[PDB]
Amino acid sequence: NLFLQGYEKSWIETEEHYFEDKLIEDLAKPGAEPPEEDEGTKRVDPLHQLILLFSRTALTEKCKLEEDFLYMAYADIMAKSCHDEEVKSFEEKEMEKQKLLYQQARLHDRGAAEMVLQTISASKGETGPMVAATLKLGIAILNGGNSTVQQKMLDYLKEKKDVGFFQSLAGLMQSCSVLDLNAFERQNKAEGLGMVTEEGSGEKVLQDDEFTCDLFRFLQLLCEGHNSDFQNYLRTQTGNNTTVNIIISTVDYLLRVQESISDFYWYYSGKDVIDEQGQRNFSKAIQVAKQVFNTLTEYIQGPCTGNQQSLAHSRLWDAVVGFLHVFAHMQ
Amino acid sequence: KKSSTLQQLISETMVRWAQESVIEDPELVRAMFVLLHRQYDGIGGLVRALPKTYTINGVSVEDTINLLASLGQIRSLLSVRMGKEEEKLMIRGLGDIMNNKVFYQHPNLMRALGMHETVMEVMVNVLGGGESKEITFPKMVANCCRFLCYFCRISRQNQKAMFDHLSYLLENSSVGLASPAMRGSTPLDVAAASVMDNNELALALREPDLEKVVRYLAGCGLQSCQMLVSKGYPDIGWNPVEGERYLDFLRFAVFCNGESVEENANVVVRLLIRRPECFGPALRGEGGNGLLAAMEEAIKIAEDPSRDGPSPEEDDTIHMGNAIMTFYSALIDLLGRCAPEMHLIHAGKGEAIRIRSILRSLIPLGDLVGVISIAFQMPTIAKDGNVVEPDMSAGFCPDHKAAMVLFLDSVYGIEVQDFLLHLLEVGFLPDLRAAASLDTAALS
Amino acid sequence: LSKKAKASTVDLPIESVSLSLQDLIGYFHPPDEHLEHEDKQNRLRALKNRQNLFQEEGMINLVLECIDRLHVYSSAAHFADVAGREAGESWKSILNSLYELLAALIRGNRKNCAQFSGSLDWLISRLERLEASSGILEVLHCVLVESPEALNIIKEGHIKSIISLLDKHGRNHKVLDVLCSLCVCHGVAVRSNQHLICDNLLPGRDLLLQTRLVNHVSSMRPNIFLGVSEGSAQYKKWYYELMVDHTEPFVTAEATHLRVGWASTEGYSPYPGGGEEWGGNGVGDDLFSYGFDGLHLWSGCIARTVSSPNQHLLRTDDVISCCLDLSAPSISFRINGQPVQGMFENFNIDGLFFPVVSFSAGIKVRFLLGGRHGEFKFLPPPGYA
Amino acid sequence: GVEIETISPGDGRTFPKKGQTCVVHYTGMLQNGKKFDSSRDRNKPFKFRIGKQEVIKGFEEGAAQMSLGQRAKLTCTPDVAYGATGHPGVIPPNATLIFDVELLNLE
Amino acid sequence: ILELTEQEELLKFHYHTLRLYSAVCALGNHRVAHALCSHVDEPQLLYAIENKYMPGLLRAGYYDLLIDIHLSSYATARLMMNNEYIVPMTEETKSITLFPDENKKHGLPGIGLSTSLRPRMQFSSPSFVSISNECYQYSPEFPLDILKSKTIQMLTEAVKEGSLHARDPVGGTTEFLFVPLIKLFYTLLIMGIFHNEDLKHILQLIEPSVFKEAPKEGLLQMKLPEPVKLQMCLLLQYLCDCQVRHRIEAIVAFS
Repeated sequence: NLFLQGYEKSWIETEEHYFEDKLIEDLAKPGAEPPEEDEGTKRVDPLHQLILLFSRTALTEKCKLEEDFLYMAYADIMAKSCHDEEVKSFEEKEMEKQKLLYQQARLHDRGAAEMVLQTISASKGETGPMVAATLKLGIAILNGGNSTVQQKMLDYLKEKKDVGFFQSLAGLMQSCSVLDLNAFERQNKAEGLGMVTEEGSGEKVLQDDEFTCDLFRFLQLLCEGHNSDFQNYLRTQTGNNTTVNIIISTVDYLLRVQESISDFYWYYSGKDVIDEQGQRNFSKAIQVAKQVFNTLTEYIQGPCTGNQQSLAHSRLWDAVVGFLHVFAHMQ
Repeated sequence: KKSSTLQQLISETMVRWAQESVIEDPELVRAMFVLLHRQYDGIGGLVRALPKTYTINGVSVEDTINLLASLGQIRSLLSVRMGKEEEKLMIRGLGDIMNNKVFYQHPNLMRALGMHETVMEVMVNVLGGGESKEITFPKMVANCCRFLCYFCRISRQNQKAMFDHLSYLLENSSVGLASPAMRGSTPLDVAAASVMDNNELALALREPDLEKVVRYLAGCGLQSCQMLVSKGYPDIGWNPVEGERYLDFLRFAVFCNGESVEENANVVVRLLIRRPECFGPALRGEGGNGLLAAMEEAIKIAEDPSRDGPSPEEDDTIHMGNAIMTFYSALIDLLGRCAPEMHLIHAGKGEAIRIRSILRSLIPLGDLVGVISIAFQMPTIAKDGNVVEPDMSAGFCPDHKAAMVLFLDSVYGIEVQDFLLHLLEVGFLPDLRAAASLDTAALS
Repeated sequence: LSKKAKASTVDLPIESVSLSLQDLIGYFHPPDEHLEHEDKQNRLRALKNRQNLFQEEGMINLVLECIDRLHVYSSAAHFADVAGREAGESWKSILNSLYELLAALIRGNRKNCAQFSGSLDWLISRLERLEASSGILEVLHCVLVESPEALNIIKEGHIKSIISLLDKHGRNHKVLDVLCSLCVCHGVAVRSNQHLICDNLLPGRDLLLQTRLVNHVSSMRPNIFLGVSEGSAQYKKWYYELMVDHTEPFVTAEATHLRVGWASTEGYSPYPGGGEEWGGNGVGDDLFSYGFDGLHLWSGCIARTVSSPNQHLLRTDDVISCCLDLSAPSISFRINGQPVQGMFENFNIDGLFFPVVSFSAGIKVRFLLGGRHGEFKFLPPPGYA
Repeated sequence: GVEIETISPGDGRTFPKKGQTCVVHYTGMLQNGKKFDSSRDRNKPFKFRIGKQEVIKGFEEGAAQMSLGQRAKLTCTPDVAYGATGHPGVIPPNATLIFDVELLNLE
Repeated sequence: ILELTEQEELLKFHYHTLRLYSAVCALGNHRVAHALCSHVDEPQLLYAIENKYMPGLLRAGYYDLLIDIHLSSYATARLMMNNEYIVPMTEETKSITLFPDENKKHGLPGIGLSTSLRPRMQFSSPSFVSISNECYQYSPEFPLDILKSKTIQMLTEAVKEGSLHARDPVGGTTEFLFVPLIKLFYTLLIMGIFHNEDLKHILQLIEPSVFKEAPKEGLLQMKLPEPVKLQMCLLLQYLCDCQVRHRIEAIVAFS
């Protein structure tokens, strides 16, 4: 029994075969259309049918986003079918860019952007693996600053007047986690007592840094390329009944993560050496804060004067002061 | 070409159907794409199957078959509305499993089969049915809680698995607290077993759960027991019976493997001092008499039949003097276990010094000395020769003074010969003398 | 009107109530199926919001009060006598509209169906009333489909009332649907409801259609027509025999059918009278045929046990002698030469008679009609031809 | 309280003895003629060992009065049948039961 | 009962009556199933299953009634135990290998030595002369060999006939012809009554080329309706489950 469990953990799980691109290519193919010679309105292909199923499930009214292994697996497959990824030639880089554009077109020509927006809206601000997969798929289809995907997303949001999408975004920001000295110290006490960590890293400290980075990277990719439309819509949604200031939500989360980073600084200031676990926690928190700073920079570059004024009147300066203290001492 | 394989055949068939027609049935679309993903995720099938794979030797086959049959009956009874017949059937099934040897010898098999999840589902169904009103089928809740307590006690991994259900059990902690002999058959008992003597889970305990427990304790200390006053007990202003249960859960939360968990102890002390009504009428801190006075009033209540009984083992008759005694004893025991360590005191930690000072302010030394000095009732020999033995469940017991001594040693400590000799003269020596006098053949 | 105030004094907004009930039903109409998914979901959301607001303002109780106060009158004529003849015309339509409005208010809404559980008992009490039976059934069906808590309240009396509705109103499949909803709700079975419905509906075998496997029965006859009439050349006494060369008692799970005797036509048509052309009916299963099966005399689909020496069901090597006498109407039988002390008599003799044998599968029989068509094994009774 | 009529005769000598198993084919009808049970439908001979209260006592002694190889009609009144309670779901209360019973074997 | 093709009201009421029978016997109510065995007996069930002129609604209702009275309890028990693999360590268990021979070709799914523990299949004899109550455990008996033979024969006939797209499918529609038959088939396969040659003939019916043992056109190639496609999806799901179980047992044997 011990061998069975260890074998499952060490060999079966570590087995990796790559099939996502081929499967998506197979699903995007029409089947013998001139042979059935209907020559009417073109039928939606299997990939389009699958995306339509996911979109309909997201659009169905529910009190909670139901966990769906099918949606998770196929969102992961579609996300991995896009990236497909020393120095390279200009021709090689351009071919890579065109290949990525074609792979993203395979999905966003069949409703993928609308599906991810609908899933985020139906999340209703509750974090989970569904939302993580949706954000990863959105990042996969938005990598490189896809102007067509951005335009489709904005057009869908403006047409549907989806206040729920922005409310869910704000809820996800509020639910995003930060560094936890209480959990870190309890973990250190447990290690000192000597109990074996049943989880690989005791990852409870900074619960979902990958999810936080994915969320803020999706927000940055919405505005990538100095997209004035999103970098104004995220601040204020003109045609909607209610408005959520995504810029202010982002700066609030930046303030929180800065406070947590300062907490770890103050904890480790007296000690001569930083433990490996603490150093890993600093690395993850610094990565999250870096992503947040990049998201704010994407918010305000291509000068968006509304976003600039909002950040100037927000609590950005307190976070910057704390970061300056932390930098000047940890340097 | 010929598929030569079920996997290739299924992949081709699903793709061909999907491109042949626009499927109008969402269930059909879902089944098709689930099957296709299964064909392309043959590794995932093993990833899901090996954790639910368990091997046994030949000698355990019959017992495993019987256990699986009982588990199948219990699982099938999830699909029917709970009634008297279903209650009897699941009680029999849980008893059969609990009497099966494979249950004890293979805890990993039970956890893989997810028995705790099934029994928790049943308990959730029973409690949610009439959660607001009186609990229908309390005997199912008792049996399920007893099964989950045994499951926790089998192994630490079972205890860790049951620990994930702590929030629900704490929300349902007040199901059968007032009923005696329901001891060890309550969701609070299950929650206590999910943490008992497990340092990792005691440390994983977080502040909101302790706040829930402290809120329940404050409610018990502020209001009387509605069911007890409906069954005739005099309407005192508080609920020692439930207060003692919550104090016991907090004791298990703060004390683990003979050593105090300092984080939980500090948090519980802070919450208790923020809600001072958790300490009971004597230690309310506004117009209340001392702990010794509370013990003496409880003595008078216990030896007064009218104030003790409902007046229309415990059964309906919960002895209220003993209940008050046990509540105060449990509170003092919990505080003594929450007291900080002497090595921390010597090192001079401000938090430890502050907590010890808070406990000293709560409990005067004279109260502890007097309660220890309180004398016991003694088993006597009647003129016939038969032993006239008092019912200890309705009177003062040595465990109360044991808690007294625990608090006195942990918080105050004995460090001066004058105090040591005074305490020995007043409280300890009479007890040793009485125990020595109880050394006759019949009275021992 | 109940307090007996003058009909002209107090006013009933009958037309306004009818129009408002129609408008409310249209307002709570569920979305159509052919619409796009997004529009359908929006319509469903709006309908749920309307239902929630109506429930929070307590409109269901008001509709129930209106229904209760309309139910104090047993008929439209009674309401017309009390309140005016136009109100009598509108009474039944208003009751139907009120029940439809209640069903639309609570349909598909779990909270509303759960809150209707307390009044569920009051609803069932008027199932027997023909003016409200259908609406009460629809409301009950919606409540039972949506709310398990309301299903928990249904008891033996309510189930028996529903079964009595089946018993008194005929075969209505909506009642069966209601019983199915009582049996199973949201994939959870109610053992009490299942047992009650079983024990109170099945054993009677008087309401539900009953099914059974029946052996096909065929009849064979000679092309002989015997009759009696005033001033006719027909003889009146006839005799024939049947010999059972082989018979298998149980070819199938149902007993093998083998009956022998006489049958009569309707009037002077050559067709046998008053019987099914095909099916499981044989000789003696109508009032035109007269049969013997070894133990019973059969007529009018009724059997009568008749005694004979060593009486037994017709078996191998049995010779049955059938005698018909139309002078005084009589049909008599002899088994293996012994008389059978039972007779058919005083039957209709206005039609033509003929020998007949009815049988299921698994027989070999032989007609012995006398002369060159089968030698008799026994001497015919005197006078018989 | 059981009335027996012969349909097809048996040997007339061999009868069920105490501590013996009767193997039969029976078809059960309600008094109105509606069939409710039959071993021939299931194609399995019904076996019962006499004297140990396995079957309804009407069927019991009515079979006990039968010879080997015999076919008979057994009329059982409700007192020897399920009686006032009936059998839930199949037999109504106070029902007279007619059984077409053939003793195949004694073992 | 074949006239209910033209009496509509009687047809509707009797179909809902069959649905009520299924509802009252639903989810393991063995006492009610035994009671229903008196009202709808085994010869009636077999005749309704086999008859080709049966009205479609009644045919579906009687297939459902047969499954619910005699088959659903054990089918559901085996389905609950499906995704769990308790493999005793016996010599039989040590015998299993991944592939039947050196030519590493997959064996026919479901065929081969299987040693993982499964629920015990037990049935009770319906008998209203008997006064014992033990029969109220376990579902009532049914002839499973006869049911298997009839299911295989009618499935072969349906595969041959519906491939011609005949204008007179049994029950009136291709759905009425195939959905109940394939449902009863899938229930029997879930219970695992099929063994060896029966399962080989079945796999050839599903797909002759792929399941050829080491012209004919199987079910998967017949342009099926959507409910039939859903049932075939369930069937292929069970076949994949069988392959997974064989893999698990062989892994234990090697381990």
